[PDB]
Amino acid sequence: SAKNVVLDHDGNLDDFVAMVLLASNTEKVRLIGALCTDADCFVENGFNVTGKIMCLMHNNMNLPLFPIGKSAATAVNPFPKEWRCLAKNMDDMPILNIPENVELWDKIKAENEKYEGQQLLADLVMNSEEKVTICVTGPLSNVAWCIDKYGEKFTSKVEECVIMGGAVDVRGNVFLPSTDGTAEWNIYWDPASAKTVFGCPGLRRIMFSLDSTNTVPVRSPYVQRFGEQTNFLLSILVGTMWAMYAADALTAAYVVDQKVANVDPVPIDVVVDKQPNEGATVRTDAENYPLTFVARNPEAEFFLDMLLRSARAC
Amino acid sequence: SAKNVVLDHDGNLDDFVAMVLLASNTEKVRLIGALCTDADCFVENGFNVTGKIMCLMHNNMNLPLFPIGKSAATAVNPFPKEWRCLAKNMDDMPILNIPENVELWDKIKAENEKYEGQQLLADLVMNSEEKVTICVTGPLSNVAWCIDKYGEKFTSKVEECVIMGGAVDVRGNVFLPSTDGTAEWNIYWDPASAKTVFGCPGLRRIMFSLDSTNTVPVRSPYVQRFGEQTNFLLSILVGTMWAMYAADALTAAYVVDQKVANVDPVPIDVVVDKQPNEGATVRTDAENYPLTFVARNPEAEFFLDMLLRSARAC
Ligand SMILES: Nc1nccc2c1ncn2[C@@H]1O[C@H](CO)[C@@H](O)[C@H]1O
Ligand SMILES: [Ca+2]
Ligand SMILES: [Ca+2]
Repeated sequence: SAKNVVLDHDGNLDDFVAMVLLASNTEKVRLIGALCTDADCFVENGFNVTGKIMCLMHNNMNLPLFPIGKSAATAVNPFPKEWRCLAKNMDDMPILNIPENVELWDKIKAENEKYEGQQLLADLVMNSEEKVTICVTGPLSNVAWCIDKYGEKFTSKVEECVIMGGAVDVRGNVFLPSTDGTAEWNIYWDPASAKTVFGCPGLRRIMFSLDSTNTVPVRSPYVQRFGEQTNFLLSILVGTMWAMYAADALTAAYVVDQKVANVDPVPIDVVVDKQPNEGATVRTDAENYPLTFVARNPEAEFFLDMLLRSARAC
Repeated sequence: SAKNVVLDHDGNLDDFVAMVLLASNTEKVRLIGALCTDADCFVENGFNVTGKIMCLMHNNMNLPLFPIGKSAATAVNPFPKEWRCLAKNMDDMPILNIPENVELWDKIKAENEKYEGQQLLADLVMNSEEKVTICVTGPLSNVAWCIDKYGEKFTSKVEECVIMGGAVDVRGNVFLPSTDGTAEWNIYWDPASAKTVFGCPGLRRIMFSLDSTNTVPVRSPYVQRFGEQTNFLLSILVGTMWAMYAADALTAAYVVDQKVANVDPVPIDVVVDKQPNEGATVRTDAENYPLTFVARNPEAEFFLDMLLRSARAC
């Protein structure tokens, strides 16, 4: 009885580890689509790696092909105009360039580049028979777009929106000359969109802010364990990426199984003014403000084992 | 018959690609040892990756084990601390952490740690029945040391030195506020040792400066071709290292087959004074100054095809 899931990411290492986690857990998750945003990665690269991972898996296990869209979303505050995306690097990974798999990608490529990510997310959620879980591991610009365009017609079709982003009771990670460091990148990239989502009633939001994601670090001894499963392509793929925080992986791990963490209802608002704390997710005492279920104290061992086992799907 | 060879590297990405070229070509090369310097890497990381690569190949293609030593050389001008981490990443790579290989490495790890790199190099060249070819892909600190300590007892046993470093008729790659950009990193790291090596009459030198290494770029299309050989452990290894220029690889290539490039005799001196051009390799007027054979116009295709084929050894 797998549930419909859509992955809304921005093509980074953990975004792809998160993709693998959703896709390899066929018993609990039916991945019906994915979209890429040109934030923490050049969309072109993020799009290609998404296709390459889907095909590698499609040809080795039970994984139906799904549509992949590039989002026309634009940044309000762009990521480090230096180093970020490793999507280009991954694009050259040998495990993702096996001829039979790239051949499939070349063949089904044209169909996908015809979609516009934002509209695709809307159509996958709204045309679905059963509800869909949106796993957002990049900015919230796309979920807000759908909300602003289709309102309740869109949200009522959402099972729940599992989000990686924010910093509630801990410091953020956006450290620029104009920021005080209380905000987190995914939110800071487009504060306005984040406000729309976090303030939209009728939408169940699971929030994986830095409060929870900072508790699951990437440690060498764990990563080395993938060397024990080199007979599985996914172990070579995941081990390699991590050899290079597991925020997005944790977020996707929850969609796979709730036991990853307990949630705590908190009224979340977003700072949109052009101040040092722009993009910070704060608490609001506004009367009956929609509550967001903030993830806390993640079962780290449960997650790490989930990932190790999942990398054995193929 | 194959020739004796020792690899003197500093554990960066192309140093390891070079090691794979040398070790895999058993018919031409008999790798009798390697040392790792704490230059463009943190020696301990480069140490282990060397052992992991050695053991992976030993258990999969009959590559005789050999001693690996840690050079005690210390920098004159340290490398950018942002580059020296590559070895760390490689140490966690799935393909280098297979159990049977790590078990072997862990058994022979202590003994190799007993060696001092420099002394090891001197002892391997001096105690060899046949002459030895030294492939230097990191600073020249170790060769300079052996020359100072044992003079001709050492250099007389050296078939030739194939070195990656310097910049003769082109600009260097060392750009700091206090430099003029004419020096290359391997020399800048330790100019004095470099001057000793280049000025030593009694030593045969093959120099792959930037003049030749800049003419052979390693592009994405090429790298992706290792995706056609994921059934070979080394193709996964090499293609992966790059996904994360190949000056060092060209140098090892020459050692495998000299058809890689033609050479030109040039009398090379090294600027050791703390000047804007410190570490620059310059032509000198000194009469009877020893000649160095500078690589010219390397054979691009030949090299690429050599590496692609060599990545199929196991
Ligand atoms: N980005 C970079 N620029 C210059 C040299 C670099 C480099 N990354 C690694 N190197 C090292 O420096 C030498 C070439 O200058 C090589 O031995 C190589 O291992
Ligand atoms: Ca992300
Ligand atoms: Ca090097």
